Amino acid sequence: AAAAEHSQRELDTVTLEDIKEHVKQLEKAVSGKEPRFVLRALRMLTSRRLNHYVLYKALPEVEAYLQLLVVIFMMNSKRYKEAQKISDDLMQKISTQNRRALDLVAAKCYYYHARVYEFLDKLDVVRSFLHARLRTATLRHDADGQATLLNLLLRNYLHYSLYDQAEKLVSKSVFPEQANNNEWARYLYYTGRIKAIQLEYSEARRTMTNALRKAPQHTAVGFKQTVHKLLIVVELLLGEIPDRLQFRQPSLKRSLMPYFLLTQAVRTGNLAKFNQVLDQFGEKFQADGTYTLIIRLRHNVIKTGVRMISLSYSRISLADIAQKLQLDSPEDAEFIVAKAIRDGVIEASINHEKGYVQSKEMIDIYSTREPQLAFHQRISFCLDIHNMSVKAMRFSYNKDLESAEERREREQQDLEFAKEM
Amino acid sequence: NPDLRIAQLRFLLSLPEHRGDAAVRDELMAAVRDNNMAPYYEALCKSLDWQIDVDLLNKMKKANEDELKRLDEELEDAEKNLGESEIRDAMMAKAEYLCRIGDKEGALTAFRKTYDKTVALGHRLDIVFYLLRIGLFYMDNDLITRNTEKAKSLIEEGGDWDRRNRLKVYQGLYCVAIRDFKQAAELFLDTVSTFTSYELMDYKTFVTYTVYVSMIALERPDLREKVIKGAEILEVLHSLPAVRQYLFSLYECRYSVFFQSLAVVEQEMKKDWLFAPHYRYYVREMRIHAYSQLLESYRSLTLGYMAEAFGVGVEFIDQELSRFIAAGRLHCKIDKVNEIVETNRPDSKNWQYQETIKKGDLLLNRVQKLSRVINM
Amino acid sequence: YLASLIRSVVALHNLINNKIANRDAEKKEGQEKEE
Amino acid sequence: VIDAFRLIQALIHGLNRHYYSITINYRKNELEQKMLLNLHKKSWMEGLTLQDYSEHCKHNESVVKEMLELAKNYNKAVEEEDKMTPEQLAIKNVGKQDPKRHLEEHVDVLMTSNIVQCLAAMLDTVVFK
Amino acid sequence: DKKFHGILDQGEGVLIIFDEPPVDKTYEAALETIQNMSKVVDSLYNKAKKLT
Amino acid sequence: EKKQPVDLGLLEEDDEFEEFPAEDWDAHVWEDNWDDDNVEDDFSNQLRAELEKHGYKME
Amino acid sequence: YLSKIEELQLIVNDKSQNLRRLQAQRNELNAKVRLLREELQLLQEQGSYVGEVVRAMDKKKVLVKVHPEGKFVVDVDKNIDINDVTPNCRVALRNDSYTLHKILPNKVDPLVSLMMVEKVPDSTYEMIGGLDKQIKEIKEVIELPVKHPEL
Amino acid sequence: DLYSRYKKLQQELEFLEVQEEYIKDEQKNLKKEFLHAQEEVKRIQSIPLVIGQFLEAVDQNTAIVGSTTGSNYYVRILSTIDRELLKPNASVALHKHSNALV
Amino acid sequence: FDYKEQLPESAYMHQLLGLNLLFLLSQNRVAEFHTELERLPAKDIQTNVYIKHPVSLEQYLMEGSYNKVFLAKGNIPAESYTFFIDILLDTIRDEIAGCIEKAYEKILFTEATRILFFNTPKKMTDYAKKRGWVLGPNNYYSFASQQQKPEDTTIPSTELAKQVIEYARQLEMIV
Repeated sequence: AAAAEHSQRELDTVTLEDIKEHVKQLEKAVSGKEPRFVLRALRMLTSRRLNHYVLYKALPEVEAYLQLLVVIFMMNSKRYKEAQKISDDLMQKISTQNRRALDLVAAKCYYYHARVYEFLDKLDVVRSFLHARLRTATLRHDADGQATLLNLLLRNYLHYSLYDQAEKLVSKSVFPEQANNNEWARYLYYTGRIKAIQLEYSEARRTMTNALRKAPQHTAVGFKQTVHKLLIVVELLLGEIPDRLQFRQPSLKRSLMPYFLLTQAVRTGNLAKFNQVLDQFGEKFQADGTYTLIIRLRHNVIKTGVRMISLSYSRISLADIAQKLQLDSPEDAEFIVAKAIRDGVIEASINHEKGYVQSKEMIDIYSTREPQLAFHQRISFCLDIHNMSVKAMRFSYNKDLESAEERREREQQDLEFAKEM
Repeated sequence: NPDLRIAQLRFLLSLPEHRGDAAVRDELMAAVRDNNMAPYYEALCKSLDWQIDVDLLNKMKKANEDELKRLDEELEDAEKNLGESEIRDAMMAKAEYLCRIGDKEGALTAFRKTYDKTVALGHRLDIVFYLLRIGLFYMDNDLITRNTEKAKSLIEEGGDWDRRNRLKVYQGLYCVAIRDFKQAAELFLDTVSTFTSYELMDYKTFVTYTVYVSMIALERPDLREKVIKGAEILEVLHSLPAVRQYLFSLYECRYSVFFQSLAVVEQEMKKDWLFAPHYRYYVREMRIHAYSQLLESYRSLTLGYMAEAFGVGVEFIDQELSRFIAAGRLHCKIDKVNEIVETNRPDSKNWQYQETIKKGDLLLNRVQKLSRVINM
Repeated sequence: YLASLIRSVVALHNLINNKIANRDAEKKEGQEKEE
Repeated sequence: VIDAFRLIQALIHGLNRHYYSITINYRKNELEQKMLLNLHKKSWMEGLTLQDYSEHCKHNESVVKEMLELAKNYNKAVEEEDKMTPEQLAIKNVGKQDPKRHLEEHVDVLMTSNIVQCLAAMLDTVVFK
Repeated sequence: DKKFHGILDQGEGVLIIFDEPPVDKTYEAALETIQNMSKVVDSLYNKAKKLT
Repeated sequence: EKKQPVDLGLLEEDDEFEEFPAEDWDAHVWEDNWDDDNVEDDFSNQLRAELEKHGYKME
Repeated sequence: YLSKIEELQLIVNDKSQNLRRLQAQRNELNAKVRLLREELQLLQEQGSYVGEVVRAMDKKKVLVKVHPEGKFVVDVDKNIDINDVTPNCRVALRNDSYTLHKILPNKVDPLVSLMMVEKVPDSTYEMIGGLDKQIKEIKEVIELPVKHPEL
Repeated sequence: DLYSRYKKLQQELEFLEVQEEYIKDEQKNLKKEFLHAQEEVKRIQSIPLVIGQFLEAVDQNTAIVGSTTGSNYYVRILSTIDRELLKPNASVALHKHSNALV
Repeated sequence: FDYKEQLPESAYMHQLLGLNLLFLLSQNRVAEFHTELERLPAKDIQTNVYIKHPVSLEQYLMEGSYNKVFLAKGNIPAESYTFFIDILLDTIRDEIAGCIEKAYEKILFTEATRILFFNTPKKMTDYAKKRGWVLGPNNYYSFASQQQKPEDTTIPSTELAKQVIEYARQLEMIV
């Protein structure tokens, strides 16, 4: 039956990149499993040890792989007891595995190892290992396993509350090439995130945008749903409203409602509505950590309030602004607006004794400097997109040789004939 | 046909409710009976959520089985006595019958295979017209864009200007079915000269649409030129008493009233389908225009002048302009301290710049997106 | 902003064509590897 | 083309029969060449010269416009040829003018011509003061 | 009616006239080009999904 | 590759709302977007434009 | 390990073997181009004579009337049959060799040419109202007679 | 084994260097030449040729033209022939004995 | 923060943490501060009970000030961070000052007292002298206004050219 594929997957045991292909179908090789089918590996094979292991649960280059099949078997079987214990025995063996090809195989392994895990002994005792061989493999120069492991420990720091440790972690990190775009986006995701929590937004949008690009599609939804959640947040904090065509894309539109209820709060610049909404959806926003990002917006909302009150009025008595923004005192106002001015938002001045804001003009109509930068930046993008496509596109290249000898001879003959004539 | 009206009334029943349980619903059902329809009855019941009389459904399906049986049989007799141009016709009655039975896929396939025949033009073209017709009926989109391209070719080759006009009526109505009113302007506005395609709706309805969209997306001197001075409208625009009253109110600087008729017609759009939720886009815009048109002759004017004109309170008026100013959709700016409003003219560049960048970004996002795909 | 841009489109289109040649190529080669 | 030779296509006249070919080379000097280099050089006051702007604008407005009509051409060729081969291709493109070499070639002028003009100004403003 | 491009100031009883002539053609053709391209991209991708 | 993606998705979450969304999983898009916002304003305005002016009639 | 793993660090350098890999092709491609324009002297080799095949025969040699001159019975190219060669079709004749260089595509047909010269409106039914009974009769006398002569 | 292999590889590292740096050379000297072969062939055009009207093109780099002398041949078209401009019957520049389309 | 229930209790926590955050504000280290927020991310954390003092204290100066100053008065339910108060207080005023310098050139002295939260009239010109503000009989000038200069002449052609050059490299190097 289906175990043939497991044997066919073993036909990928020849050498090198076969494993890659071997893994691909093996991704879906876990569709069918039986405990008796487990005995298949018992018949497939050290051998005695393997058999013993199989019994407990319920060539080497494929030994690690069949251990993968054991993990997959257990984890997917819900049973954590044997699954958990097995990992400790399987993870160790495969880990210390004095093989280079095995590192690639173990990544799928580590990907599960952390996963099922719960706490300290897993966050802490299991983390010390991931960093250990992380260094080992780092010297072993296996790109894939490295990147994966790095991602796992990052995800650990963020299951924890420690952004700094992960940040300075990045500071000493160099990431490698040859990757899997999914892992690549896992990285860019975590990166963008911690990069954001530290307040620096404008570089977070970058890494998360890449997390959108480099991510695959098929059905990899929840990652997109989640990220976007962070995407919308960053776009919002940075002060740039996202377009509706965002809150309505796919099945995720049912989870983005909170953020779709934030922008309606933010764009309007009405604080009370905002706050009320935060109370409304708070619990919903806590299931991820986007919350404490969102609670920062109280600044941005008010910025918006001020900027709108400015564009729509040439001069306003402080009284009225304080009424539109619901705030307690005028004295509060001119602190807020005095602040807005310094930030290059309003371009006004304030008449204090009469207490009304009076507002700057668009003499800055055709700045010319603005559009230029935007234009310049764009051009570099088109170029790169044209350079990368010329360096990649540039790769059935063979079977070359015009001219000829047979024909040449014929030509010569013809010439000779002509001469004779 | 299939008669659109079924669909329009269906949408009517959907409405914000409104229930009712009035003319509409029983109008529909009444045209289920005489139409022995089915694919609705489950489709509609599952949508509206109000099924009953499992017997009626069975009767309708039965008679349907009878006639589909019959047409199938007729076709069988042709296969032995073809009758090329004939066979295709019995098919046209087949898929057509799927239209009376309002089943999409079926008439679809039926028609298609009839194209492999068809051969002529009215069959290979007009049949397509009906195929898309279904599109209009279901509230689809692409299903049409791909067929209006087909007919487009069939007309570009030869044909005449009689089919091209219906065609522009369909394309136009479609354009209205989206936010694309500009394209519908010229299309529909030019559809007044000829309109044999009563298939969809009557003439005065159409009239109200072409006048609506015209008022919306035409310039002031070309409004006066192509609509206010519409030989085909004067006789019709006298037949009505709503849109026209608004159209005139604008053109002639009689604002304050313009508003009332505007609200009226708005309350008449949410009822239609071609607009559905566009009733919110239309009025928004029709607010701006007037505000725009009112200022254009002033470098400064006082609120109370405006509010007085339109006949609303200041505070509400200010509150309205505040919507349009920050978006640079209106070249005003306000001074509330003195209750005054001055107008800052815009620069051509400022317009395109904002538009160019927006467009460029849309193309960039699409370029990159699919870039990565083809890259991997 | 137009020249550079549209030009990039032209490279992109060309890249697409290349991927077409490769895809078709491996299909026929791997085909032949049968016999 | 040059030929030097002495007695005893061309074989019709007995290249080798009545006469025979020789070989040729050229005595040179590092200067000679140096004169010749300036052959396809420019002028002096050149490099700082800024062609009539207004007139230039027409190239970008007129050039871009001409391209616009092409933009659709490229669209129609991709949506069409999208479903064909190269032999069928020769029938299409030996006939008419594919808009591919037009957009790429057309962009060439706008690119460099604009960059030179943009660059020239950048220097005249700062330099000449 | 867009005849002469100016504006009335009723405060001072004045009439201003302007000399408009900025609606630039270049930028217009550039925007139009973006439209034709935005159609070509879609059609280009319509072949990619098929070749990929 | 798809499997890898799926795995990544799984790691990032599960999820609660995401699962529900998936279960729910249509429609179109029309052309362009922004900004929707609230509704029932225009007539509301007129309802008030009356009332306003009616209040101003009351004025 | 010390020097052991060392070999790996440099062993992976094989990456440079591929890029150059991209080079060769990338480089070999030019060589064809630069060399391709060298055989341009080929254009000088000679010319090609289109011809009008009268018909083929036995003994192996196509019977042909070229163009200005007249009929020649001449051998074919080895790359074509005698059988794949029909009557009324263009084919590259080796100019001086007066053997088939290759067989050009299409011939143009004569009956089609006659029909073109006549130019008799290509009319589809759906455009003649008031001509059914006839049509029926016509169908009876033509369409039916052909569709199913078995009737 | 290393002192024979780990050391015998350094050569290799240079092989890619010996060739990696030279490889660019062929790319570079080819491009300059690329302009030569294109220009050098200019002679093909000459000056005293025999105008012909274009007829049909069998396919890529070929076609049948008419000779003003009454000949009508399958001839070869120079890579330069800015094709696009090849309606259905052009007055055409013909090489004489190479007899091909200039 | 270590796994335990009897280990993390001491209310010296609740006061101490808040004290720490407030320290971070006092030193104007915002990075460290928000990093700490992400750390503490105490899920089962109602509103912020005591901890709203430093948080809220931060959010409001993300903008307004009057609300913040109010927080300064509300720490006296608190500890020696009063000293920090006297830090933060000054740390705010310069801001307003540094704000109002560019805001508008003209203030009546009583209004400066209104802004900077003085309970004294003389503390004003104390501060303004310390700020070097020329004062005219209760009415201060902050001139110059602005030097809307740099009409582009150094990075307009010297940068773009290289840009151009680059761009053209971007065009050239593209090979």
